[PDB]
Amino acid sequence: TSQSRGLDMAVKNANDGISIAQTAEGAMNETTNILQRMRDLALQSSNGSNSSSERRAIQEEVSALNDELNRIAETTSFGGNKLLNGSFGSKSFQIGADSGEAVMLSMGSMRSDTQAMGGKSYRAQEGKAADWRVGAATDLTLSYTNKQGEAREVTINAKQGDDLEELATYINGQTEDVKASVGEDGKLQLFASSQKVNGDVTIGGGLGGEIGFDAGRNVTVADVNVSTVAGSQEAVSILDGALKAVDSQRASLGAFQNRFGHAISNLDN
Amino acid sequence: VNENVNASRSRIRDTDYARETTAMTKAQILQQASTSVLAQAKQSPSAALSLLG
Amino acid sequence: VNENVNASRSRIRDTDYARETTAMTKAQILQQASTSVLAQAKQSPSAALSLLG
Amino acid sequence: VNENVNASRSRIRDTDYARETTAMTKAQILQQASTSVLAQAKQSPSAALSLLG
Amino acid sequence: MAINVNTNVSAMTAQRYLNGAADGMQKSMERLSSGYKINSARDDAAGLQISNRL
Amino acid sequence: MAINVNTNVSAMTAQRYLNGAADGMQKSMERLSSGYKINSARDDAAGLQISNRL
Amino acid sequence: MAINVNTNVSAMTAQRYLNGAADGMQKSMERLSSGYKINSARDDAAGLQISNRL
Repeated sequence: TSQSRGLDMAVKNANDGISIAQTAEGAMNETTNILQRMRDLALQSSNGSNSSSERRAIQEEVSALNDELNRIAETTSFGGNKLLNGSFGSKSFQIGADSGEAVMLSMGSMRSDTQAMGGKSYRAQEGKAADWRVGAATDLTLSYTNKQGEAREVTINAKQGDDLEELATYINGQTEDVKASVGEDGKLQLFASSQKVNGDVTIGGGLGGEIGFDAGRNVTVADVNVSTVAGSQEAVSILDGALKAVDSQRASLGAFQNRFGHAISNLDN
Repeated sequence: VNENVNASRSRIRDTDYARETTAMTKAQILQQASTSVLAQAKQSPSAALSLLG
Repeated sequence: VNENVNASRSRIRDTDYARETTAMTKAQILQQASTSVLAQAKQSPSAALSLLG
Repeated sequence: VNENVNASRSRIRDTDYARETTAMTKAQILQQASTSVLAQAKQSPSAALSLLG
Repeated sequence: MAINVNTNVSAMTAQRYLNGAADGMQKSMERLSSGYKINSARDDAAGLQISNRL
Repeated sequence: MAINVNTNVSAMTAQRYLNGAADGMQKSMERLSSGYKINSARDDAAGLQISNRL
Repeated sequence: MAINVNTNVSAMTAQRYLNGAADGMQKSMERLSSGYKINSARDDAAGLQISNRL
């Protein structure tokens, strides 16, 4: 009978864990949609048809949506306990009839200022005009480390005669870890996210030395400024990392409450 | 958020009719069982009276 | 490309009405059978009381 | 302004049929349970009468 | 076994599969209303990621 | 999933997508009568500004 | 073929070729009005330059 009471309490606690996970993911569904709309706005702003005045029109809308992301992260609560603000940390849900049979749960901080919601950015210090084409030096290497802790060597052999904008497209196609773009002055920029790149990115090679690169500026969603074409081109990559962080976190919660789906049934038999 | 919050208070506060009716049927059968056993239990002193008196 | 990627997402995310309605009517019939058997199953203690009382 | 004021008045005054029908069905089901339980409730003093009365 | 009143394990199996049927209908009702097999990572953790990317 | 009377999340989910569908129709019907995708700054802030100056 | 509602790629194909047909008539009717095949470098950049020189 003590076991029967224990399982009765266990299924109640597990159902509470499902409710907490469901509430966190429910607010998370809108968090994804705001980022997708922000990526929509960033895509439109990067167009050259938008004048200076229009780029501000996106910027106020994106800033409002960024404020909305902070609102959802902070205000989302379950019984007065904030879930997506990062103050919840890790809680162990007791789903057993005896002490020490709990299972942990973690929800990362879903603020727009979270480190996982962005990455680092490297800017070419030399602008290339519309008439610049790659010469006899094309090799460009990027040496960094993945989140798994192993060194990754990524080599691009750019094709001669391609202007800077074609070069940005080619670097994007060749490798998925980094993302290339071009700003107002024609300065190639690389974005190394915070989930697939840890540590500084060592850019080298004949093309890398000629183009030149500076220190990595750490950026997040809250730093998105679509008032400039470089900011909007960069913003597309930032929210790609943000959506990746959100989606990878959602699949962690879905597998978590799926685990309760099997657990609650198991404790029933 | 409102819907999942409503689902949560359902999971704890809202009663389950399937279990409650089964439990309160066990309650009713106990009532008939207890009334019957009580009627049969008080005949023991009556048997004692008929033994001597 | 937009049309083809839209069709691909349909095969992964979009629901099949032909499959979902059949599975839902399966669940509807399941609970009606379960409620029916549950109603007849709670009479087991009632049989016990009628055996003695 | 007339259309927008009418829309705002809608969000405050006009009723939500989707919510209200569910509310009234919940009320109908709730009282059906209440009346049913009321019928069984008054049989408790009847069990008192049938106990030894 | 024996006849008894205290336990109703047979009714417990009847109500246990009632949650199975009620849950099964609850997922289906959600899928028909929205029109999406995927409303959360519950149904497909991996399918949700690829659909969002698409 | 115990049987429920007071709370009906199945209906709450059903009507939630009913509002989503109704709003989608209200926006679409407005665009058909007027003939403009951008009838307000709600639809596209950038599109409204560029179209207004054009 | 899963008979869904949110995705209607059959109509997307129809309106994709509808736009192609709309493009087809618009250039043809413009050519009829002006009386020239090359009303723009869109049609034939080669023909536009040689016709301009001629």
